Amino acid sequence: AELTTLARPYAKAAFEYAQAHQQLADWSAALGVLAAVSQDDTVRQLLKEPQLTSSAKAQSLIDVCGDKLNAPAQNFVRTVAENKRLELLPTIAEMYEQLKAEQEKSVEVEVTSAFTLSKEQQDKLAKALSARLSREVRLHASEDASLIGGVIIRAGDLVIDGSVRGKLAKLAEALKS
Amino acid sequence: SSGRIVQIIGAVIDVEFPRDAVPSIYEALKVQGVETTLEVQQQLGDGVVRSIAMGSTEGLKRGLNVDSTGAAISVPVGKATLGRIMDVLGNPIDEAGPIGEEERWGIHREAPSYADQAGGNELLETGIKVIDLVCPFAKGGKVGLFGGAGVGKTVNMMELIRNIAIEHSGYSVFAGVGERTREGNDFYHEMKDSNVLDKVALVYGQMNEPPGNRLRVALTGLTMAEKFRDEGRDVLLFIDNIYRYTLAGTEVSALLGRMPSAVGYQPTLAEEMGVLQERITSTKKGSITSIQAVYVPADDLTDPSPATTFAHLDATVVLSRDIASLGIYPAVDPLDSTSRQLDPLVIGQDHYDTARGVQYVLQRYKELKDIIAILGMDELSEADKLLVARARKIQRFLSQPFFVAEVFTGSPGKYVSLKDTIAGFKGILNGDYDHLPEQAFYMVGGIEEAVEKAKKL
Amino acid sequence: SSGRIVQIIGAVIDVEFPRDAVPSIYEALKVQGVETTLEVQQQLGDGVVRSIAMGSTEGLKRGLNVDSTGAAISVPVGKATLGRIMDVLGNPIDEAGPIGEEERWGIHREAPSYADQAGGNELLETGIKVIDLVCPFAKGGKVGLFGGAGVGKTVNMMELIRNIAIEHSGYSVFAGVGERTREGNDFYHEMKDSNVLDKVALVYGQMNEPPGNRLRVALTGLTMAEKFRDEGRDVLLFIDNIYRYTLAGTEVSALLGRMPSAVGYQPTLAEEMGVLQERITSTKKGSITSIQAVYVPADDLTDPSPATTFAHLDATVVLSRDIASLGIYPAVDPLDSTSRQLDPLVIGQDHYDTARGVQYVLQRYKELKDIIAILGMDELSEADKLLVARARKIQRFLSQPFFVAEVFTGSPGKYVSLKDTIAGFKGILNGDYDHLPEQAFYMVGGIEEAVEKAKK
Amino acid sequence: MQQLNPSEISEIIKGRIEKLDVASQARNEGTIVSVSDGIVRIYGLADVMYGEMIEFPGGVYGMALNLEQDSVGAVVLGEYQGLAEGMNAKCTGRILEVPVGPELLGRVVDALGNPIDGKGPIDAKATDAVEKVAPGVIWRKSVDQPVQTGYKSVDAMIPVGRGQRELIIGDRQIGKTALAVDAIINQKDSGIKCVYVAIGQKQSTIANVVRKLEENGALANTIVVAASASESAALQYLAPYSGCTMGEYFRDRGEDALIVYDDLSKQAVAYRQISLLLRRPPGREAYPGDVFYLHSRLLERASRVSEEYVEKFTNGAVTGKTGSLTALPIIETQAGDVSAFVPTNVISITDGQIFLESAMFNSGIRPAVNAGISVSRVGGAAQTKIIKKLSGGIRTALAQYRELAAFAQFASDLDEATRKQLEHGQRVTELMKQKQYAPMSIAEMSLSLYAAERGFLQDVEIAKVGSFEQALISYFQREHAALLAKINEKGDFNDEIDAGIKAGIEKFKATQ
Ligand SMILES: Nc1ncnc2c1ncn2[C@@H]1O[C@H](COP(=O)(O)OP(=O)(O)OP(=O)(O)O)[C@@H](O)[C@H]1O
Ligand SMILES: Nc1ncnc2c1ncn2[C@@H]1O[C@H](COP(=O)(O)OP(=O)(O)O)[C@@H](O)[C@H]1O
Ligand SMILES: Nc1ncnc2c1ncn2[C@@H]1O[C@H](COP(=O)(O)OP(=O)(O)O)[C@@H](O)[C@H]1O
Ligand SMILES: [Mg+2]
Ligand SMILES: [Mg+2]
Ligand SMILES: [Mg+2]
Repeated sequence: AELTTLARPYAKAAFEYAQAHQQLADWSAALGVLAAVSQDDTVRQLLKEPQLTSSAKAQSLIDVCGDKLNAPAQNFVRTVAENKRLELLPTIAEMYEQLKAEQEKSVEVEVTSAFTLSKEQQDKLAKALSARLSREVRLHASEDASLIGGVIIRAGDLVIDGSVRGKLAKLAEALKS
Repeated sequence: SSGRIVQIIGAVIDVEFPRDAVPSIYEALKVQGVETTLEVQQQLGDGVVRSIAMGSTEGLKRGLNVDSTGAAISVPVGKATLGRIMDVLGNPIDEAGPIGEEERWGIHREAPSYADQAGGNELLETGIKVIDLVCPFAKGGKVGLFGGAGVGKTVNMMELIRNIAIEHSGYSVFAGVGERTREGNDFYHEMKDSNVLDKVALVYGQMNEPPGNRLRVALTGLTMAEKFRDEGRDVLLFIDNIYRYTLAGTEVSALLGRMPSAVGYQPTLAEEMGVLQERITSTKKGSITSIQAVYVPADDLTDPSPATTFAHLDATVVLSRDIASLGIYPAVDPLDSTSRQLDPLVIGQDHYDTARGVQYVLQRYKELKDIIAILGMDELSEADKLLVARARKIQRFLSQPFFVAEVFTGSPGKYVSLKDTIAGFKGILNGDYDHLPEQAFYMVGGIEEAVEKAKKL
Repeated sequence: SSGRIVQIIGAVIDVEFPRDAVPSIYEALKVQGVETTLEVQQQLGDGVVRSIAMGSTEGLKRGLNVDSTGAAISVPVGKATLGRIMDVLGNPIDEAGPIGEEERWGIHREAPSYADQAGGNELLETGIKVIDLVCPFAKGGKVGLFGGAGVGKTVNMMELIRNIAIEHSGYSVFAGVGERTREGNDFYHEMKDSNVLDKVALVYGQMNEPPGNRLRVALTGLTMAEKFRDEGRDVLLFIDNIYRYTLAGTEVSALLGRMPSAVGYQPTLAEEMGVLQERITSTKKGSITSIQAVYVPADDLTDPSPATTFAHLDATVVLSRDIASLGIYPAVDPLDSTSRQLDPLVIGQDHYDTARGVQYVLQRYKELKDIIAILGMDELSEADKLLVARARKIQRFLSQPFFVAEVFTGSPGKYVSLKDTIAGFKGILNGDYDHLPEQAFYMVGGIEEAVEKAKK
Repeated sequence: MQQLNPSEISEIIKGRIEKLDVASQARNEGTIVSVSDGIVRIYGLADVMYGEMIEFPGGVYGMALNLEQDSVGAVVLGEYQGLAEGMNAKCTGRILEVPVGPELLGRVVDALGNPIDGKGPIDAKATDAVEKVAPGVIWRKSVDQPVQTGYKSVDAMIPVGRGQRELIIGDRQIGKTALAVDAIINQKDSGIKCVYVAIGQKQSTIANVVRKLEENGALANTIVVAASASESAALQYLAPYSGCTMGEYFRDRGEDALIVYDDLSKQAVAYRQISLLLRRPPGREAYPGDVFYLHSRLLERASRVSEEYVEKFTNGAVTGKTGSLTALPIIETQAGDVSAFVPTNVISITDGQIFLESAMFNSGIRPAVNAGISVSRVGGAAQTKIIKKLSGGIRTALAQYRELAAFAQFASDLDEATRKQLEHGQRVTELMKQKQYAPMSIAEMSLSLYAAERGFLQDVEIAKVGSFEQALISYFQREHAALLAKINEKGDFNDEIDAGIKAGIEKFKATQ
């Protein structure tokens, strides 16, 4: 199975607890610290040792994380480790962030461009995307010398190609055929 | 330290232990408060062992505490086992009280070494005519009685127990592996009435028992026979169905996490067969004469389980469905059954030429049967007519009334000596009885009884 | 409340619902845009049901909203279904307006109880000689017509519809399950032209349909027959290929997450057959006489779908490709066709003795095939030669020209009474027609037509 | 990186966020996670045993068969379609039990013992366990008392005794149910009670069998247990054990019972469905590996027990009496393929079998018994003395006659011993034919075996043997009534009975 298929009910249980008890930012910081701690190489070598029990792996992760975990997050760590699902801990955190983006009505949008865009240009693209998607948007701008002009908007699976490289590929397909 | 049951799927039970106290492979385990024993098969990792129950799983729950004994399944050995009926664990299943043994042995053991082997060639007379003719047995040898369902393996085994084990001066072990409880009770009262039971130890695991009992009961009987062999004695050992040891190993196999081999069997079929069969043999300390009947599934000798049993035996007796369906018993196929003692340096020249002459005449008639079935008897030549008549008389004279089968025939049983058998089959082969009808040789015994029966037709 | 589509693999759709609003097993669901009906099979947990679409799934996407109807698939029942063609959902497909029904019934219900069963052995004469001889039928009984591809099953059913319609005055339900659309159009225009359409209700889910329609159309036709039975009437139920219900349960079985049984079938084969077949019976309220065609895959009778079908029937008619390759129609193997009405306390001693003598002569003729093929008839004995001669005259006299087979040959069809069949086969078995040639016994109605055909 | 287990669902995980302790739910309670095809997977139920009943809402009961690490797989003893996810499941603390007693005689019940005939409640004073362990080897006594089926070929060639298991195997529609129902009907004056178990049949066939029992006066001696074709596969799997428990009530109190399992093949199909839907790994023809154990735990419960076991069971109330249970399983084969898995297992379990063949069924030999392939493992021990003395060697001589009759088909001339053998085999073959629903007593069968085996049939030609048999029995029922009654007391044979039957057949052939 995929990692998202296995990571779906843990993120849904954590999101339903954090929406029921008004602790959304606490669990988002806790799952971010837990994902980043579980991707470090020394902790990953410790979590693959065969002589350790699952309770000692959960106790080592709780003792490493410390003050960034409240008591239901520690209960969540013991439930994840008892079902042998600790390698899912980045994917769980990512799916939690997706659920929180549907709850606060926001979408994370990546915009790539040929030259640097100013704040007026980002506010203009963000307002057009907020009118189209009916969500508060958050733009993340980046550069690319492969484009000769224009922008490329990526929002989830939605791709809007306004670059002239794509218009050059359309003209090449229109004159080749 | 103790473990706890985490999973019960059928006969297979998974137990979790602490990581410093994992039991070994083939360690016996005791469930607390319920009278059931578990045998460790696999170590799965993370403290978990996978085991098979030696009793019914109806009273078991998850969460039950399981203790380790620190050793394998140990059964009583010595002469305290004589005259008693035991199960796979060595508990008495008669009502004669406790076994007062002085020594217990584990049921799992190495085979004897190559330097420990010792093979004799002493002839063992049986009193059955086809067995004395075409498949002569050896003292301290191994005998198979192959055959399908209903062809006579148990009746042949009871006739060999009557004609060998009653006059035997030593000890015997009978191992009932996955068979009928009625036959087990019938045999116990037969050895009790004949005053023979004091030399014979009985070990029983029936077909209604859990698969763990049927998987180890032959090892229990062989362990008591190994103690009697390593005491320096000459031991008999009878196993009525060695196939049931294999089939129970089928029943647990894919629940143990094994992918299946061909014809649905376990992939460890030949190795589990060889581990049991290589301990039965006679050594330089003592001798074991073993008689095992082997079940053949759907009369197919090319099925993989009898075809792996064929290489382990010295004398192979194959029972045919076709010959028993013609009303002929003991129903030994005389062309499909061979023996290592069918040698001119062992039985003499005369016995060997009589047996090969009988086999040549029957193999010729096997090729002439459909020709007489299509065109008729008159369309052959003269030597074909004489050979077909001598062959039908050979096929009726191979039959014999038995003492243990008088409840089935109505006629009393016969004991026929080897020299009577060789002289009678030589007299049929030489044409000294070409004038008698073929019905005179059916169910008679010696050749003189065929002559007495021919005057009553 | 509403759910969302999370998975689409072929005909099988997984829909996620909220946890206090999970729909039950066999509940109908509706997609909000396209109006595709789904029927719930399994509850997987996590709010997700696994369902089978009653239609095409091309064009459907994940994320579509799905409503629940609160009940099962309900079809119109009663007087208004007669004369009309409907599909699996009860919608009319004959371009004749809406059905003016007064009630609708769900298509899933339990079998009637053991105390509600009705016994009866009253004979139903079919007019066909081999059927009236060796496997006779009863009113309120169950008939299977087993056979391989192109051996006749549909021609025999059309002849059985035509001859059973003579002495029957109640209603009929005809269910086409996975067969040819052209056969449905021919049967509808034939009944409309001869004015018997207003007694017969037609349900069709044919070979062109997605497998949910083929999986559930026989339940709809049986629900209409159950309403006619529970009004206290005597009704006829005809099902062309019941094998095609079973094969639709093959096509969705691995998509429902099941491990396969032997030769790739579904593991729930006998239970789906039993849950369908135990509703077909007569009760104490009214009676159902049922005729079902049963397909045999690759001409193998030990295939598990006909071999499970055999014990659900009162009368079994087995057809043969070898007998039809000899030119003999209706191609019935008389040694493989049985019925429970072939019993001397039902039909009398004379008819039973004639049928047992015919089966004895054909069995001893079947045992001589290889020796006749190798050495010929000349090296038999004289009583064997006489029995082979009477056996070939019996085999020729078992054939019959049909009224529905008049397009294939041009020879007119024949109706033969039971008395003429018993008298003719008794006269062949006694030796009264040993002077007749055997080709005079071929394709005639009575034994008197063989007497007139011998003088030609 | 395996797939999602059935306890990996977000109310359960959110539960563990709210409280990590396992005591949030009690150890005798659980909740339904999943419902599919009669299989209910349950989170919880931590104190459940294998085979324990589980209480669902609405009166629905189930049984736990898979006890995994995180989940319990249960099969529904009834309809499953009303069950839903999120319902509460309870441990009853009990294994499945059925009513037992003589009050069930004359009644048609289901696999749980509830009546389905509409004749009111069953007032049974006792319940007993459905799954039970067969009695051990020290508590049995050898089979030595007869069970009479009323048929000449069965009671003369393949005899059945009290405590024996005799299979009826063969192809479809050739008379397996006819032999078993006629063997039930012949016990109406014998003292042996009867149990008929129908597995996988249609209900009209079951009601036809019960009306054929009622027309022959045998319904009041017979419990009928029905698990029909539209019922759940769990009830179809548990019906032979429940009928076996109802038969074993009479065995445990020093009385004698007889049971028919009319399809054990359909019970193997139902257990194959339950094993595949629980995702247990399959083997040959997708059957589970434990399927031989499924039959061998059943058929070993049919046994004859000693007097000491009966005195131990009844606490001294019944002394000096043995008890028995005689089984007749029935196996359907597919076009004579005995190499399939379930027929290989059931031939290997029983104390013999009766093979029925389609070719002799079509050739007019209506009980259709193949004497060369059929056999009895108890033999002459299961017979009375007159039947044992008159039937000695008939079966093997008939098998030799089937060999000789195919050997000499085109022979020009044969010797006198060969001509005598063929003529005797043709008369015994014609003597073994018998109609349905006509039982024969001990005296009529011994008149027929005296006439065939003492050579009173050698002047009778073949189409007259059946008429000779019926006319000779009608002559001894007019003229020798005390002789037939004296044979029918116990089945005795001495010189005086021998001379009386010899003078009676000689006077019958003289005057009639
Ligand atoms: N001795 C007999 N004489 C005449 N007819 C018989 C005899 N025994 C059985 N029959 C007939 O044979 C037919 C088939 O028998 P039966 O229904 O018992 O078969 P079965 O093998 O049990 O069938 P099924 O497939 O339904 O289980 C019946 O119609 C019955 O009347
Ligand atoms: N030697 C024999 N003489 C007569 N009948 C026999 C003989 N051997 C076997 N039979 C018959 O065949 C039956 C089956 O024999 P059995 O030894 O039980 O077979 P197996 O052990 O091979 O299954 C016996 O119970 C009996 O009826
Ligand atoms: N009674 C009959 N007379 C003549 N031909 C027939 C008869 N029955 C069948 N056939 C021939 O066999 C063909 C197939 O018949 P059909 O009933 O369609 O078979 P099935 O239903 O088994 O597929 C017919 O179209 C015709 O050619
Ligand atoms: Mg045996
Ligand atoms: Mg057709
Ligand atoms: Mg039957």
